[PDB]
Formats: sequence, structure tokens, C-alpha cells
Amino acid sequence: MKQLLEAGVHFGHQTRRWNPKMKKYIFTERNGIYIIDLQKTVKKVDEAYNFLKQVSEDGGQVLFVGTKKQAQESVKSEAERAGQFYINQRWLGGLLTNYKTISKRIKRISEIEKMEEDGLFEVLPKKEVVELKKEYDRLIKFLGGIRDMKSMPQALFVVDPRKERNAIAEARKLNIPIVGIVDTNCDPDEIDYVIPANDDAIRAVKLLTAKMADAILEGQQGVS
Amino acid sequence: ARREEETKEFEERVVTINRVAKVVKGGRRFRFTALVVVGDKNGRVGFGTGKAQEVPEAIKKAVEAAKKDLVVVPRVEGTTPHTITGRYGSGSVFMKPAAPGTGVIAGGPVRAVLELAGITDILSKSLGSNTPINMVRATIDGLQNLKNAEDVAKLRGKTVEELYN
Amino acid sequence: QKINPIGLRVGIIRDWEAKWYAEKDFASLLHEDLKIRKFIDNELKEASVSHVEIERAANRINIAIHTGKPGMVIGKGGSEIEKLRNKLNALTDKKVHINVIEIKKVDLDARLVAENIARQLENRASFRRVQKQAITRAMKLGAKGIKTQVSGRLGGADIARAEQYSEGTVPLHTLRADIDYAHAEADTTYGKLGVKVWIYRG
Amino acid sequence: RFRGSNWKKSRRLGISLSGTGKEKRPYAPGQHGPNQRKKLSEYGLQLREKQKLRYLYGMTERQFRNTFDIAGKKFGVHGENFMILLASRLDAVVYSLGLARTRRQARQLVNHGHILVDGKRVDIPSYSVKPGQTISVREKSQKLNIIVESVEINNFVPEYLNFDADSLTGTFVRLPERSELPAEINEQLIVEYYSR
RNA sequence: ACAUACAGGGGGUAUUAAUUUGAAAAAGAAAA
RNA sequence: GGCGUAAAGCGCGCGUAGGCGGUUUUUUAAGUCUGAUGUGAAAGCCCACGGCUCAACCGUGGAGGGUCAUUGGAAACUGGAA
Repeated sequence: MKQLLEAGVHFGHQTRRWNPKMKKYIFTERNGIYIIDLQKTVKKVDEAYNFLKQVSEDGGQVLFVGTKKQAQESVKSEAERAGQFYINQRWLGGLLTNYKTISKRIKRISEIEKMEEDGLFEVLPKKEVVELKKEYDRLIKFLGGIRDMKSMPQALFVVDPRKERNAIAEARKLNIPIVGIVDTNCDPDEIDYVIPANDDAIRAVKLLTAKMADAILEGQQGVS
Repeated sequence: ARREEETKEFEERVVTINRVAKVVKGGRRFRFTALVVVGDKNGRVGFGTGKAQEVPEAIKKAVEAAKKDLVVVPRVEGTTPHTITGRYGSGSVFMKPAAPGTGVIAGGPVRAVLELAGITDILSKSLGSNTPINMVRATIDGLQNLKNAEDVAKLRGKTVEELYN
Repeated sequence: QKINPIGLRVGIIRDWEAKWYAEKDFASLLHEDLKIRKFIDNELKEASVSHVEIERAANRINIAIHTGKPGMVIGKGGSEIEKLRNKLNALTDKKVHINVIEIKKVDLDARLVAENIARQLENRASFRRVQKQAITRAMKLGAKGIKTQVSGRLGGADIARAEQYSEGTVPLHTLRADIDYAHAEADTTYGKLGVKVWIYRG
Repeated sequence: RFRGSNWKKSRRLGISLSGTGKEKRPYAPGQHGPNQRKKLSEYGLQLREKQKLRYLYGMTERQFRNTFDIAGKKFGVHGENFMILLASRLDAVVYSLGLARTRRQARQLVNHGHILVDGKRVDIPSYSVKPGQTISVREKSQKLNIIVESVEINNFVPEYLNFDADSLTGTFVRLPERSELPAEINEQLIVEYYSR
């Protein structure tokens, strides 16, 4: 669970062009923005605390997709706290449905390291080595933070989903469920696995992504 | 729309192969598009269109891109439960149910969908337009928008022996 | 135009097909090398020789024959090479010695599959089937890239085209790339179909 | 009357049309016989099933169409009912009792006069026997070596036909249900052909 | 309040021309 | 089946005839539904049975056919009256 009184600056909107499928979740209108109702926020948090726990006991991973500034460091620091994978910087266009040709680029972060022990340092000329170093820095940069993605992940977690439109577009087209902190203009109303909360600060991302980082933790310990 | 699906041994069927051009400086790069349905004859038909530089790679790509688009097709002893008119792209298809022993009376693309959907007993008429990707999309837009008996009588609260079959 | 890679890579990384010296006369060596290559061209109709290499040291020639079917230049146990060597001794009036080696990975060199694809197109097969099965049976041995261009009257066509099924790296401009090339003609009933096999193997 | 080969019009359609020996040359007739002959259309599949049902029983197609129109009057499934009307013909029963070795010998057997139904001399191969009739063998001409040759071979007389061989007089008992008619013809492409 | 693009009419910009009759780059797979 | 651009919205009003018309209550019965009787000839289509050696054909019997007429009911809707 969580608490309404834990939410200090964990409520509000960026109101200017809200979506009116988020008319049910507002509390009132205070100071320009639509502040968001916290009786149903904590209830959808504990419903997601059941849902991330109960489905993941047979080889179950989460994908922590947070690409937004002041939402990437929460996933970056809390995914390997949880022990899972994530994508903090540059979600790819095509990483879930396009896995048959990004299996080449989930392996070529390991390929380079299958050349460092058995001959890389200037046995080739100088215009291959620093270029392959730039390929390593870009494939630890633009890939995300995933390394052991063996299959398609059976769960997924998007953080700021109004900007990550192709993150929901590959999870909807592989019938894997989404968990999103739905801000204003998020089109999920049809799926009851969202979090009606606020992503505008480090703490407002952080305290509602940390519970879904530790939510699966309680899915490991007790039934495996 | 969802994941790749390989339940039964499916049966491919080529609806059309067209040679489509792209004019460049020089001659023209022309490809082969190949609208191919699949379906395993107990329900579960599904179409797909793929294009390539050569013809059997185009129908192989259309089979491997057709198996993600499998609709359910609820049916009753080889017959659709009711009459419909499936619409896409001004290319509509009338699909009337039938008795056993009357054949798939359907045209060119809609027979190639319906006779390997499991449905052997139907009366179609292709209204509108005779383009094969629109008639195939309109007969699968027919077949996915289709009511079973138990699904309607669990949708509303009046179940078995409430309405009339 | 596209130059051939065997022109570009003799004396770079791949050696010549003749190793001798001649300065004074010089036309009595190369033309006898041409007639001995034309005499190995008669047993190319069954034997499938890629290339012979002339090693004229001082008097006798240790000619190095490279066939992908090595058991049908030699006969049963060594008779056919000896009657062939006596026919070469008649037809160049010099001394020769047949040096045979047995080359497997037969679908990795260009001249064996170039004569094989020209043999299949002599026998009125369709060109796309033998082209795709040649490049996939050359990749299931393991190759680094196979261009295969057949050209001309394609399958008994009225207008000549150029059917090239390139696959993988055929990098003609990186000069440390040992690219095999062969063009073999196919004498079909509807004309003369030239194949062109360009295999890069690192 | 067909009157032609019935071997050459049985390698084209594919099924045997005599029962076994169609065999050593199974492709296709004609100058383009073995030359890897191509796919069939929807009309080619429906026409090959229609001539697989026509050239078996041997009729011309006006009699096949007029047997198809009086098969749609009856209460059942339509392509099955057409095959229970076609093998209730006097040609197919006088073959199917084993009174002749083949169906064209049964058409020459019934048409020249050499069977009777119920003691009446029927000289037509387009009589359709009703269930319950007896088929006689015309007592003057039942000592022919055609009939006592082909009755001496047992030919698997089916369960809708009782044959009494020493009297040479069989009854047509049942209407035949759809398992014991010729099984090498899909009936669904006949009824799909006559909506085209 | 600050940026870079697109929306439409208010009213902008006329260097100084002339074009050629008729056929041949057609186009295709179901399997091994 | 259409009418923005494909053929197609009168250039736009004022309006006569005509077409349609908000809610409730009572009543009637022209539309409407339901029933009976008369009638829609015979031949024909269709179904079934018999006679031609089968069929075509022929015959018998039933079904079907009207915006029909007379008449007994029902009143929710359209119409008439309050």
C-alpha cells in the first residue's frame, strides 16, 4: 500500500491541455492546475501492488521505461535496487516488436567484451578501436540499461507516457499490460492498470516508482 | 495486431499478387505485393499483405506477417450465426447464414477467406467495390464483428433459454 | 564500368597463374601455356578444374591442377594423369608433371559454381532457383558474401536482362579483400547466358 | 453417350474410373502430359470435381444438370443427395450389384434389355430405382458369359444392396447413406459449381 | 513574458520567346 | 446509392397545395393487427402420389396467389372528435 499523507508534492497536473478521459480522477481545481484525487490514487497503487506481484512468479520481469528528465534517475537508481531491467535514456523505436533485429544489438554489447581479452588493443589500426569505443558508449547509452532481456517482458512500466507514445504502442500491440503514471493527456481509460498520479518532480516520480520497484520484490519472496 | 501465433498447422491461400511500380531516375523499381490469407479451418482466419522484390519471398513474408492478424470467427456447425454487412473502404460484403449443404457461395477474395475460416455453408454477395485488399478487409471486418449465442447471452444478463437461440 | 577483382588483385595479395621467366623469346612460352590451358579446357567438360598454374622451373613443368572433383583427373589409381601427361608432352613438345591437390569446400570458389550454374542454365532450368540455391548452399558452408549475376536472354527471354542476386559483403574497393571471380558462358538454345560469380571470403 | 477412351479422361481428372488400373502413367494425357503441369484455379477445381462425378457414371451433362435440379427438391444436404440420386441409377446399381465388370458394360447390359426391374423390361440407363425394388436379369439371357463371368468374381456388393447370386436377382433395399457411394469425389464442389 | 513553423486574406515582383508530326525498356512461381 | 472536391444543394427569400409533426387523458375505428365466410375459373409454377419401360409429358389432390368484398373482435402507434 501507500498513504495519502505521504503525498507531499505528489499531486497536481501541468494543466493547459488536459485529456477529458481524466475527468473522473481529479480532486478539484486548485491554482490553475487540476489536482488529482488521492483516495483512488492509493487504491490503484495497491491494486497495482497486487498486480505486479501475482503475475511475475514464473520468470517474470518488469521493464522500467522512464525516458523523461527528472524521471530517468529514479528508474536508473531503482531498477538494480529491484534487480530488474530498464530504459533510462532513448527508448528505441522498435524494441519489443522488433526484437529479431535488436537481438543483434542486445548481443553486441557483449560481443565487444568477447574481443577485449583476446585481442583489441591496436592489433587492428587506430581508426577501428576508438570507433568501436564510441559504438560501446552509444550501445550502453541509446539501448537503455537492459542486458539480460532473454524474451519479451510479461510486465511493463512506463513513467511519463504522454511523451513515450511508442512505448505504449508496442506494449498494446504485444498484449502485455502497461503500468503508467498517467499525467494529463494519457489515452488509457480502457485499462485498469494505470497509476493516477503526478510526474513533475524527482520525488513525485520517485515515491510512486519505488513502490513498484519493491512491489515485485514481494513477488519473489514467498512463492517462486 | 498482437503477437505471432502458431497454434495449428495453418493453410496459406494466395488471394492476389500485383506488380507495383515506383518511378525513379532511370527505369522503375517494381515490387510484388501479395495479399495472402491464412486460416486453420476451425475458426481463426486472418489475412496479411507483404511485398518483396520476388514472388515466393512476397507470399512467404505475407504468411509470416499474416499470423499476427488472426480474428476469432465464432460460428455454428460451419455457418455464421447471423447476417452481416462488413464494411471497409467502400468495399462491403453481405454474409448471410445458410443451411448445411449449400457451399461457400462467395466471390473471389471473400471465398478465399471464408472457405478456410472453417465456414463451409454461407451466402455472400460482394457489394461496393471489387478490390481484393478492400474486400478481404471488409470480410474480416465482417467476421470479427460477429455475435455468438453464448457471448451475447453472457453479455446481457439474460442467459440460456431467455431469448430465442 | 565494374572492373573484375582478379584483374585488380594479381600482384597485390593473390599470385599469378604462371610462375616462370622469359625475356628473349617470350612468345614460345605464353602461347604454349595457352595451348596447354586449352588442353586442360577439354577435361574441364567433366573434371571441373578451377585453374591450373604453370611452374616452369628450368626444363619440366610442375603444373598445379586445382579441381573440385579431384578423383576424375587421376582415373582409377593414376592412369588418366599419365595418358594426359603424355598427350601434353605430344601437344607442347616439352616436359610436364601433373601436381594434383584435392580441394573441398567446392561451393566457395567462383569457377566451380560458375561452371555449375552455366551447366544448370544449359539444361533449361529457371535461373532464380539455381541462383538462390547456389547462394544459400554457399552460405550454409559459411561464406562472407556472394554476388551472382547471370545475364542475357534470361530463361529464353526476348530482351536481355541482368539478374544479380547479391548477398552480403562483396567489397570490391577495400583492396585486402581476396574476391574470387569467374564468368562462365552457358550455351543455351536461346543464345549465350553469361554467369558472373563474385565471392568475397575473408 | 461418352463412347471415348475412359483412361485418357481418367488420367486428366486423376481418379481411377474403373476401380484400380488407371497406374503406370499417372500424370495427364496429351502432348503436354508429363511437363510439370501447373496449378488449377477455383473453376478448374470445381470443373475437375464435376467431371469426376460425371465421367464416373458416364452421362452427358444435360442429364447431369437435370439430375442436379431434381436433387434440390429433396430434403437433406444437397451434394450428398445428388450422389444418392446418381448411384440410384440403373446403370450404377447394375454395375454395383456386380452384374457387369464395369459401368459401361452395365450401360450396354441395361440398354440392350438384359435386366428387368420387377418383371418389367427396362431398356434405359437413366431409370432411377426406388428403394425396395428387385432387379431381375431377364431369364432368356441370364446364361450369358458376361453376367456369369462377373458374378463369379465377388465385387464387394454394398450394404444398401442385397444380391442373390444363384437366382441372379438382387434387390435395391435402402437409399444409400453417404459413406458407401464412390469415395474419391468431394460433393461440395458440385453444388459450388452450379451456383457459378 | 520569451521560439521558429503552419495556418488566410489585408496587398507584392509581368526578366523579354516559338516550338518540333509518327513505332521498339514488354513483363511474369504453386512445390523440388 | 448519393450531392465539399468525382455527375449532383435551386443564388436566396415570402409563401399556396402537398408531405411530416411535442407531452398526457377520454372516445371512435379509416390505416393497423387478428378471425370467419364468399371469392381470386380450368390449364400453369411448387410439393406429393399414380400412368406412360424412366424422364419430357399426362392426370389427380393439396399448398400458394388480391391495395378484393361482407362481417366478429383489439386499441399500442398513425388518422378523426373532445
